Amino acid sequence: LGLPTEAYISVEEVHDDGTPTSKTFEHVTSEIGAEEAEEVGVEHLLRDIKDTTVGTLSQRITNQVHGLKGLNSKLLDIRSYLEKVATGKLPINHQIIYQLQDVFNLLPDVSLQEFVKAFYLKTNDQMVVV
Amino acid sequence: MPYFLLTQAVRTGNLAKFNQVLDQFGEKFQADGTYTLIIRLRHNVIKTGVRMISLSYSRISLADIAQKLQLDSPEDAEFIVAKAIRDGVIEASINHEKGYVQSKEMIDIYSTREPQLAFHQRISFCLDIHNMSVKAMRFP
Amino acid sequence: TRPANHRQLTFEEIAKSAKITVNEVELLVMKALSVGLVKGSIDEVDKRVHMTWVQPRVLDLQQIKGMKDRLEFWCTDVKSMEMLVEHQAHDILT
Amino acid sequence: YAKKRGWVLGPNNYYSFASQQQKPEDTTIPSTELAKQVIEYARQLEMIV
Amino acid sequence: MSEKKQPVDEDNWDDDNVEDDFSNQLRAELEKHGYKMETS
Repeated sequence: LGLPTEAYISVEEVHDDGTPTSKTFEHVTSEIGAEEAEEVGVEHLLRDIKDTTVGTLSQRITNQVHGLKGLNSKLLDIRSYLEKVATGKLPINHQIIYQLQDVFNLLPDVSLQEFVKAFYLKTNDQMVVV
Repeated sequence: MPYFLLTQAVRTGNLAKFNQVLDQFGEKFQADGTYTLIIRLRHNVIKTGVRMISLSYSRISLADIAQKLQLDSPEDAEFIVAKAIRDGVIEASINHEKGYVQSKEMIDIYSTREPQLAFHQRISFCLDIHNMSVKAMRFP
Repeated sequence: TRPANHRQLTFEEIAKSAKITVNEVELLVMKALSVGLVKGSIDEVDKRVHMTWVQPRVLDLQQIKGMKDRLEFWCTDVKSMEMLVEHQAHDILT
Repeated sequence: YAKKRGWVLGPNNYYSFASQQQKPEDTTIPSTELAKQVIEYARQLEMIV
Repeated sequence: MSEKKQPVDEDNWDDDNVEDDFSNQLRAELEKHGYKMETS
């Protein structure tokens, strides 16, 4: 699946406020950078599909496919999480409780302003390509 | 000359010159090969007046349009417009209270899903012009 | 209680719930925006107060249940729409 | 017309029911057919050489 | 290139558009157009 490297940070706190003292490994985000003078050593070792830059409309759809295949995977993962976070398994974290709550009632919705604006610029974004 | 004399009297609101031209040029109208002009034009002459008025006036009464259309009957003016709205001459409505005849209200068509549907006609047609013109030429 | 569907609430329901008069709900919501638990707006051409609730809390499992269901409803739509794109555009996916 | 349809005579006044439409359109709902139209373009742009 | 179906078959430069618009609407344009003021 889509799973690159993962990293933590060395932190020493109590736990939160009202829980016993602990370590609580905190996560730091990661990336795989790539400088010059190694990509030529990288590109010459690939030589199998090589996936050239900006694609002719077929690579972009696959980018939206496995861009979304990573979305429902996180949805299924968090679905298995909520089905075991209360079903009687482990002490629920007070942190993660409001950390999930400010996602659902903070997503935008549809209105009249979104409607009249969308067909305004979709007409504009289309007719040139037309 | 005869058809230009024909479309002159039609687009104008005249009848006696129209019948005179019809009486003069009927021999050609039979020699051309259409006879249905005798029945299909008298609908046109009576609806040319109501289409021009409905295009011009945003809100004309029935008692005014009856005297404007030399009709001498303020009772069938509701019936003419009811034939005009039914036949698709103009989209209006009759307020049958004192004789209010309204017209269109809104002019916004742009952000209301008009242009994309015509544009989908333009893309699908011209790529079919394209691919047919592709296959028609690489014969060798 | 209302899940962001018709969060444009009128002054009448707050006056019923908080048992406060009409002439004090506006001083009420000016205080609440100054606190920082919400950043909504106030309209009076319809006299309806808009709510963009931004300050979450702890909740019990009974309100987790519907929250888990609205995750599954969100999950089963995002998955079903993925089946429609993969069905439609497979021939130029490669 | 009173027995078949309405037009019921009351206090010297008929009553005709309204036969108009009341459909509350949103029209961003047919967004699937639009994405269908966008994809079938690039289908027809590509896929034959 | 004839196509085997034939039964039978100057003054202005281009003035149809004005004449299709206005053919006979008192082109002297003075006697009612300039003389409304006696009527009102």
